[PDB]
Amino acid sequence: MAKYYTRITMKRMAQLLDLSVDESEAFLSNLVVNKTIFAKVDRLAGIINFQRPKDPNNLLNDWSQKLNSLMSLVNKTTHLIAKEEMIHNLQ
Amino acid sequence: MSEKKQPVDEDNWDDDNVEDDFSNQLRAELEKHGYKMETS
Amino acid sequence: QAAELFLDTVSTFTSYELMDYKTFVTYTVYVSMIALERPDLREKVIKGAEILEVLHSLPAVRQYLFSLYECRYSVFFQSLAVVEQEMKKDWLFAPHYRYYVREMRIHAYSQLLESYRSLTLGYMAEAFGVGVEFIDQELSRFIAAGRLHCKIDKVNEIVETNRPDSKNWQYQETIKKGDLLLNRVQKLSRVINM
Amino acid sequence: MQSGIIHAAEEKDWKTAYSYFYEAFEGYDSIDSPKAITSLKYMLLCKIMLNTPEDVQALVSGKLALRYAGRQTEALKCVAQASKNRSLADFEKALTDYRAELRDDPIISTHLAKLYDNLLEQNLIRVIEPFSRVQIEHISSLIKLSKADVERKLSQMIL
Repeated sequence: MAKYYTRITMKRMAQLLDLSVDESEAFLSNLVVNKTIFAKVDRLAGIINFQRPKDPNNLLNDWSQKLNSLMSLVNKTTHLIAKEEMIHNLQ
Repeated sequence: MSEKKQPVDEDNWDDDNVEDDFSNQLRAELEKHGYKMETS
Repeated sequence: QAAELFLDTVSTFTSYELMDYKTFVTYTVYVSMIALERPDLREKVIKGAEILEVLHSLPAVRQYLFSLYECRYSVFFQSLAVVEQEMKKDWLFAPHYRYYVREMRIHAYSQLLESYRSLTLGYMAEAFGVGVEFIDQELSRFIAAGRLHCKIDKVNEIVETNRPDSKNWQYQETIKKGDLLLNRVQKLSRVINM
Repeated sequence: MQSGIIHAAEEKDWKTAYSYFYEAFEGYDSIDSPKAITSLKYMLLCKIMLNTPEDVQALVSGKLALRYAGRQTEALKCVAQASKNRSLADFEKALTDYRAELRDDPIISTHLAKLYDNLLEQNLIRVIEPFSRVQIEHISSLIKLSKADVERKLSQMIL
């Protein structure tokens, strides 16, 4: 169920879970007995917010994006010289 | 360096602020407040 | 300071100043609850071995002491009124009779409010005296004093909650100590700087 | 028996209290018939309090306790069953059924308080109900359905 979706409907998730909506709370109690985690669902809006469970500081999100975006840029530059050399090969 | 110039122009405190808040009030003395609830 | 120094309930002997050990206990319960936090109140007075026999003699003292811990708001408000008459009549307790009653009312209002972020004034009336207006007027005056740490609402008739010290008032707590702390250095530097 | 009452009251150890109560009942047997039932009730209460409710039925079944077996023995048996079932309603039904047994011992009232705390996990699932499906209140009307006076047990816990 996890996934990267955000506003998928909880009633639809109950239908995807193949259990009755009326008894869904008991059926989702089975999820609680599984104790897989609490990815987060807003029943008040009838939507399963299955994107992130318990939000920590997003320190890694900037760090990983910064490390990758920079690393891709050197990788682009390192490959760039070879291609520039190839045009110079015919020039 | 005394300024001067402007002469021409708990034990007895701390609770003074609290006392001032209900000095006008507390006519009920709390017991009347209970009686008012009883009438309510 | 008295509630801390009345810790000698075990050995008051039969001091002449005390009319009886029973009077010393009535003062110690009255004084401690105003200045004692709920963890101390259960540990020292609610679970107090010596105090329990003495409150066995006095039904009113027992109900008043027990009601705040039991969260019996309706009984304690009536009991507090009985205490007010005794406090005014008593010598050495009459000067602060007003402070004791209002401070207790502020402590009572803080206790039920701490549990619920949203409280209908009708619910507060059920817990305490029936009239909604009388709880509302005390709520507004206490809120104005900075006591009751909450924001009242009208028409919706729901009382909300105020920010925690750890959550964001930590910044305020650093600034409040800082303003006096910084102010001192500004005056001090000038004296040597000349 | 008095060693049992003081040891039981401390609540630090109930196992020793049971041993004293049984020694008191054993002495009370024959020589003091009225006194023995009171010790018998206490030793049974100790088993419910020690979190081993199953043994309560076995002790009443034993020949030594058969002579004094009666309605008083039944009340302790149902209370032990309620704690094993971990149901507050079952404990409440037992309390309602035998008023006479309820008057002597208030330690069972402390067990009901542990039982409301036992249902805290159900409140965690009811609180988890928004994570699942929030219904009615999820803090008061929803928890175990039942009375709306359930609120205040939570408020006492919140403080």
